[PDB]
Amino acid sequence: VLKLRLARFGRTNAPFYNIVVAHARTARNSKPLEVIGTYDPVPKKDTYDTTGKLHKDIKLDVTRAKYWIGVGAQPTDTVWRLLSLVGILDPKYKKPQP
Amino acid sequence: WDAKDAAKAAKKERKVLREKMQAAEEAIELAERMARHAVREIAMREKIISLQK
Amino acid sequence: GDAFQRREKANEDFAIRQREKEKLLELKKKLAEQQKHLKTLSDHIDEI
Amino acid sequence: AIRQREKEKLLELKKKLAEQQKHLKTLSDHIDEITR
RNA sequence: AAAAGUGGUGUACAGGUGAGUAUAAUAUUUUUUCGCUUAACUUAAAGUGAAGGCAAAUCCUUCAUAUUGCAAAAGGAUAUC
Ligand SMILES: [K+]
Ligand SMILES: [K+]
Ligand SMILES: [Mg+2]
Ligand SMILES: [Mg+2]
Ligand SMILES: [Mg+2]
Repeated sequence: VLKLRLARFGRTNAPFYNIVVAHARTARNSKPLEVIGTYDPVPKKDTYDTTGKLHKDIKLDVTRAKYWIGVGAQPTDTVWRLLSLVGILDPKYKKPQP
Repeated sequence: WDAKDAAKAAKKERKVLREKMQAAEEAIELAERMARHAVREIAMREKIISLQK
Repeated sequence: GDAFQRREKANEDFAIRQREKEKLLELKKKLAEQQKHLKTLSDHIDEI
Repeated sequence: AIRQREKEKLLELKKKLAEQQKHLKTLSDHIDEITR
């Protein structure tokens, strides 16, 4: 089963992720089939922006990710939430309004 | 090269015949079983129908 | 005339005659298919 | 040598295939007879 | 309602070690041409009937039906009136 998931890298208290295409039953950090992108969870801040707004840097090869979702790849919950923001899949969870 | 094509083509003709004949002689046996089983069933089914006039 | 007479006249002779004939119709169907299959093989042999 | 043996063999199958189709027909119409 | 089980899937992944092992091999790269795939993933179609054994079953055994003729299946659950 191919999966679009994250490979935890970095150092202690400095997480960094690789968006990868790997078989489900393999080691988390083993060499995958492809590296589709990267994901940094800690939000950053523009250098000369004093407004206080934060952002998150995410590099993603949308063209390569769409092909794997088209052939039957199963993204994890975290990668699903990311792919839903860019506008590829529908969200799995939503804030209840009532 | 023509000898290989001619020799190979003839090999296929020998197979289609051996396959058709094998399948033919098989349907005959399967057809005879339908006969022995039909004459018995027909003889047994027409008897009942003959007692309901 | 009455319910008992009309109900007694009716019997399984019709139902029996129907079931038996129906089984023979499907039997002839199996023979028709087998007879047909033999024709599809007869025309192929003399063809080749 | 071998052709004469295979040609006649085909006639046998063509003959048997004709007989079987005749029996299955002799029974088909027979079923129709009692079906009337 | 609990406690043991029966069955399904998973324990073929992850994790650990370097004892043994002395090699050219049906090894491997490029181009051309291909084949196989009965579990899981993705899309779709069709079919999901009948008995017996164990306390019972989606367990085991077996049958009908499934282009021709060989060849399959298993049931469980929730609403509406
Ligand atoms: K292992
Ligand atoms: K060693
Ligand atoms: Mg009677
Ligand atoms: Mg080592
Ligand atoms: Mg059923």
